[PDB]
Amino acid sequence: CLTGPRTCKDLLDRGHFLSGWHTIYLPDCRPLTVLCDMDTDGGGWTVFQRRVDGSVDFYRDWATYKQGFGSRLGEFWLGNDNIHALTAQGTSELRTDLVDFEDNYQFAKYRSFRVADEAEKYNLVLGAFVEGSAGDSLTFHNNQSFSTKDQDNDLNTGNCAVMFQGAWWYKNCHTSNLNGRYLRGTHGSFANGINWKSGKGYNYSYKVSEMKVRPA
Ligand SMILES: CC(=O)N[C@@H]1[C@@H](O)[C@H](O)[C@@H](CO)O[C@H]1O
Ligand SMILES: [Ca+2]
Repeated sequence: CLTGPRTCKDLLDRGHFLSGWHTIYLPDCRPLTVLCDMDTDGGGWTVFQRRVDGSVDFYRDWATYKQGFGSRLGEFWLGNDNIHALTAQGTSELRTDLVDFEDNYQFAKYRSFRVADEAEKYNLVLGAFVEGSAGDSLTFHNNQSFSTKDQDNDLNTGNCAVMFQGAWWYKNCHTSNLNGRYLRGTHGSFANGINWKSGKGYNYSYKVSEMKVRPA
């Protein structure tokens, strides 16, 4: 690197006009292949989580969220080292794109988004809600560790992850649960869906969810 591309924004600027898997060089100069959203909100986004059809188990242990899981063809989670590697110098706006089972689109936009290395538990450190029709359902979670069903760092007696069946920056427990189960719309189970509270509440699992970052 030094010669190559360092962000999706960079690849947009080089005239990569369609979304897809391209290879950016991280700050450590290691190469990572990522999904570039070249479209939404003027494009240039590096997509780090994607749900879209129910095909992948997001109910995953710590190691599995450390490395990343899923498929390039479908849903995935880029992995918590990669995510940290991504947002750990400079600063990255965060966007969250949601789409329901009727194609009513919603988003939410934050001015900075960054996350701790494994040691500091991949602690979330989020800036300021900018806008978006889904409302703020991410600030609540600011300054929290990341947990999973086999690694509890939550401020609730029990296991937020085990009870709401996800992986997240879980306090007591959440307002957002984008890694929860794919429950395809209305659900009677309580909050263990792909949920964004201000978005569509604790009983409705979105059809698409995307979380992405561009350099501000
Ligand atoms: C990046 C990609 O291919 N996925 C798209 C993306 O442009 C967008 O985030 C979302 C609505 O914004 O719809 C997704 O399916
Ligand atoms: Ca706990």
